[PDB]
Amino acid sequence: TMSLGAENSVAYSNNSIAIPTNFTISVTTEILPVSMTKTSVDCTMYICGD
Amino acid sequence: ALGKLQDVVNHNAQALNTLVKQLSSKFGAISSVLNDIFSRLDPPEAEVQ
Amino acid sequence: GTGVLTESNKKFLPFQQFGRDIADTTDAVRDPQTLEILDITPCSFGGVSV
Amino acid sequence: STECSNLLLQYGSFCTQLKRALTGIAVEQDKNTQEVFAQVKQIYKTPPI
Amino acid sequence: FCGKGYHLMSFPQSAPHGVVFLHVTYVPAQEKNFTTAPAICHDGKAHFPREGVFVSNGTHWFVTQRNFYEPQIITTDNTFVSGNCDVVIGIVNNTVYDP
Amino acid sequence: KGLTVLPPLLTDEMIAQYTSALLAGTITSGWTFGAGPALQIPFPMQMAYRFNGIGVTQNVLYENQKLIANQFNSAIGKIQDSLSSTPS
Ligand SMILES: *[C@@H]1O[C@H](CO)[C@@H](O[C@@H]2O[C@H](CO)[C@@H](O)[C@H](O)[C@H]2NC(C)=O)[C@H](O)[C@H]1NC(C)=O
Ligand SMILES: *[C@@H]1O[C@H](CO)[C@@H](O[C@@H]2O[C@H](CO)[C@@H](O)[C@H](O)[C@H]2NC(C)=O)[C@H](O)[C@H]1NC(C)=O
Ligand SMILES: *[C@@H]1O[C@H](CO)[C@@H](O[C@@H]2O[C@H](CO)[C@@H](O)[C@H](O)[C@H]2NC(C)=O)[C@H](O)[C@H]1NC(C)=O
Ligand SMILES: *[C@@H]1O[C@H](CO)[C@@H](O[C@@H]2O[C@H](CO)[C@@H](O)[C@H](O)[C@H]2NC(C)=O)[C@H](O)[C@H]1NC(C)=O
Ligand SMILES: *[C@@H]1O[C@H](CO)[C@@H](O)[C@H](O)[C@H]1NC(C)=O
Repeated sequence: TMSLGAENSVAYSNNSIAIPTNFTISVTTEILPVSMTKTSVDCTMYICGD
Repeated sequence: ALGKLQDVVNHNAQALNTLVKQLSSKFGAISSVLNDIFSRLDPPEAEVQ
Repeated sequence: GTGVLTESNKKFLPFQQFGRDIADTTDAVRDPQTLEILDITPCSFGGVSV
Repeated sequence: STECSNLLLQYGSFCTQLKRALTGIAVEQDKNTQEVFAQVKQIYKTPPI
Repeated sequence: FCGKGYHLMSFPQSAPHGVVFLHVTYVPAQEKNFTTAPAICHDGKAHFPREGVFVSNGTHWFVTQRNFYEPQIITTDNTFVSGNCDVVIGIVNNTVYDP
Repeated sequence: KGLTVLPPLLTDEMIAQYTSALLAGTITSGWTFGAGPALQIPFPMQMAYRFNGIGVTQNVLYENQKLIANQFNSAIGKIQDSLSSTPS
């Protein structure tokens, strides 16, 4: 049975906050298709040939 | 990493290969070759094939 | 068939007479009387755009 | 019917195209659910209070 | 939309039949616990942060920006006064410096 | 007749678990968990931050916290009643 994710319990209380003291510059990749192969079909040659 | 673009190329190439492969189908006729159909039958039944 | 008959470099086995492509149409043939193997290439064609 | 399957073999890879298209749709649905809901890799829980 | 994290900038790269975006994002890290309050009660008036949040390291109260820990002294320059101390739930007593 | 229905990869329980995780993250940590590590913040301070996002000062949220909480609870109850009472 696949695990959804690691279990994390957030330490919520009514008067406590968590403030970051540092940062990470993260570069991530996103690959998106833009175009396809442009195809032309000769209908007469495909169906009947010569 | 580059599965999306390769996937698109694969679908286009596979569609073209299937379209070329479909010429080898009789489609309920005696032969898949048109020249054989002319060379073997009279025009009333060759027209049907 | 309609095509251009050219020399070929395909090493046909002695039983083998003709050849078939993916579509199953004949692409090469062995001529009778002379037993040579002739490659069959479809004649030049293309789309005309004005 | 075995004879019907034998005659169906004359039509080529139509069955393969239909199965492949349906398989693509089937994996697409799981991918859609994964995109919508699996946007966190940590399973958070609320405090008991 | 433009990467995981707070988006800073992006770079386009050409790819065969496609585009690859290099998303440069800011990810917070090395977080620390602090005691927080909604407002600071000084002179019978409630002070709220203009742009930050009130934090305490245990003994002293400071105001810091929300996304980075940079504690600063609570003054009138970075807080605004709205009302008295009787309405806000959880207001704490601390001095507010005057420049 | 040859038709099969394939089960979804994610069951209803796991999808519910994912929604539970998202709700816990958005309640205990605000929007911090979506952009990085989940940073705890009190919910009346999270709501004040959200009020600042739409251009309303924090004092408006803090002074009227009880009224806003009552309005939110009433709205959630109305949502449940509306879903239970409407076929379409
Ligand atoms: C802020 O404090 C809380 C508790 O005061 C910390 O939460 C604990 O973290 C440890 C280690 O991950 C767990 O074993 C405990 O179960 C947590 N307690 C609770 C109540 O959740 C939290 O880690 C602290 N934050 C930081 C950044 O140190
Ligand atoms: C914030 O994090 C960076 C790393 O992302 C810390 O930089 C490192 O500092 C140590 C010692 O100061 C060096 O040995 C490493 O080589 C540094 N790494 C890089 C990538 O420069 C930085 O010190 C941290 N700042 C604070 C205040 O904790
Ligand atoms: C909370 O932070 C403040 C300021 O950073 C600390 O106050 C300083 O503490 C150092 C070290 O003890 C002293 O040398 C300074 O004189 C203090 N400044 C003032 C204005 O008092 C304070 O000690 C920190 N509290 C805790 C519990 O860490
Ligand atoms: C913050 O300061 C105010 C005023 O200095 C405190 O309010 C007083 O509290 C005492 C004890 O509860 C009462 O006897 C007084 O009548 C209150 N005065 C007013 C004007 O309300 C308040 O208790 C302090 N809060 C904290 C947490 O120290
Ligand atoms: C936080 O909760 C504790 C008990 O759970 C309570 O004594 C305290 O007054 C609360 N503070 C605020 C600001 O709600």
